[PDB]
Amino acid sequence: ASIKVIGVGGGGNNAVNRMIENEVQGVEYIAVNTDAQALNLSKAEVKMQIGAKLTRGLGAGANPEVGKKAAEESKEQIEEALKGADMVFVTAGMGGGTGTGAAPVIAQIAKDLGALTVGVVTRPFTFEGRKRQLQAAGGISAMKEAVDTLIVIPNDRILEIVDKNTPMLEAFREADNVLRQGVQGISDLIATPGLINLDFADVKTIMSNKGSALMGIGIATGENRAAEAAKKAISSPLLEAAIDGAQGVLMNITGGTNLSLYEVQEAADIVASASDQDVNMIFGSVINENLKDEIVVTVIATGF
Amino acid sequence: ASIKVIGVGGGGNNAVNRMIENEVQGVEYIAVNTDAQALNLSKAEVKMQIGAKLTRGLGAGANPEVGKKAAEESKEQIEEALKGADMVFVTAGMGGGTGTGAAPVIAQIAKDLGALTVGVVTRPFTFEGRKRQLQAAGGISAMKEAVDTLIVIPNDRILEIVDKNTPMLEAFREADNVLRQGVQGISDLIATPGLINLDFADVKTIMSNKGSALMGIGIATGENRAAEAAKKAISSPLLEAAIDGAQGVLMNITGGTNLSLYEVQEAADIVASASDQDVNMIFGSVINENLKDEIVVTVIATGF
Repeated sequence: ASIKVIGVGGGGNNAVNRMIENEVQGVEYIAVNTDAQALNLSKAEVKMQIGAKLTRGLGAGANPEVGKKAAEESKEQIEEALKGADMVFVTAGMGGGTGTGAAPVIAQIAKDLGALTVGVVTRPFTFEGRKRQLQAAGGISAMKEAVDTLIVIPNDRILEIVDKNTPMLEAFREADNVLRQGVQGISDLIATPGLINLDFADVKTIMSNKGSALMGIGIATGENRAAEAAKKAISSPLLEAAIDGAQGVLMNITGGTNLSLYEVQEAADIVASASDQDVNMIFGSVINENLKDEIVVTVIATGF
Repeated sequence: ASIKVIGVGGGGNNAVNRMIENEVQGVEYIAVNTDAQALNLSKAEVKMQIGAKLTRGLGAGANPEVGKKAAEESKEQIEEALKGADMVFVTAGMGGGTGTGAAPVIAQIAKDLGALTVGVVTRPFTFEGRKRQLQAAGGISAMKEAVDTLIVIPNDRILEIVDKNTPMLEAFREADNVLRQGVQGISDLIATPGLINLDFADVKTIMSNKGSALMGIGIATGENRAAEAAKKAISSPLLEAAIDGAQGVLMNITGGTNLSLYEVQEAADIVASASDQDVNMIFGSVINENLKDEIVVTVIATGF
């Protein structure tokens, strides 16, 4: 499949950088921004400055209507960058001017090109202030109408996972990495050979015109790791609701070379038992040799 | 010498990235910003978020007084990052909130630590608008009082050099690269073995408490290249004034392996003839093997 990951605005650009840094296979990267400096820091080969006439490379401020207009200014160039894609991941931090306003435009473009369009976006941390929070909710509504499936990750839940003395800059970097795992959790199953892959059509049945979706991540080491990562994924603080409310579930279990098929099934089993009995569930597994005795379960719940 | 290059705000962060990309030797990189996304895109090992309480990682807006206050919030951490430096290059695009306001604070910190403090900053392009232009001039005055030498590069002059159809995003990337060449033109002579190096004390005599400075860059290929690069450097559109107004001049001539000592002298000679008869002039040369038949002359004129 031709898969494109388009990172919109600061947060989205960082997610794309995290993916490049982690050598995610089988995807093309596009970095999009109204801020030319941010964009020139991007490791992506395709760097798309949007709303050059409107913003002059200076960014959108915090106004999402400016981000929207900048994307509208650059419709034709966004179209050209996305032509040929079978699947487009639109990734963004919601709350600011560019992500919140430009991401929904770009998602709708991807859709109008016939791509399976998956949004993977964050709600901002509470410490970013109340206006960012409200703007984000508006962007999330707008995104919902423009994508096939929209994964929303609340950044405040990251803080319930990480060390309480995690500095602000590292908290932001953790959110980039969650966005990365939301994209890569799906993509790797279609596009990276591992232990169990999925056909694009399986993923599509789960994501196509489904609306709201959630993500849980579970990490565990050593004995009982498969059961524990699974139980941790399905109870992840990242989950805004329980996965039994979902029409579809996708599970990715990623491990090192000691990951076994019976471990994958036992994770799958736990996830299936947690899901609706009439869920459509699919799952796969890939190997990352940097992992030793710890595995990672990522669960995407679609169609709430 | 312990040399630190501290890039402040978007433009400054990009300059530091350009240096890292070009494997500049013998310097430590610090990336500084109020915008946590930009900063997390930086390739520098030391990433310093300033004004975390004041700005929440959201940036300074376009208000330089916010950049100033953010730096003031983080004085202690800026001090800790700069301790031990013999020379500090503070690099920034002037015009916006963070560079314009934070850079002068950081320069004065470097000075109060005993560093030879060289500012290398740009005036913004006219297309960035009139307010950015005015703010920039204010920042440049503020910087002048805080550094030993302040190199100012007008971005609009880049446009007189590059192709008229150069896209906006690439114009910005060209300004980053000019800032890079202003830093690296000095640093390489002290810190990278080549054909003729300078002692730190020579450079210091030229830069210390000198105030305003200018830069010219000349590039030429093949026959007569040394004479031509030199004549092009001394007549560079980047120069806001003629170099004969300077108390000091530094020349760096960089070439591939066919660069000769007699070529270096003949460049030096041209630059000396263009300078005041009572200039203090110093010069050096280094080799970059990616250069074939083209050489690069960079001239820094100090003490106007």
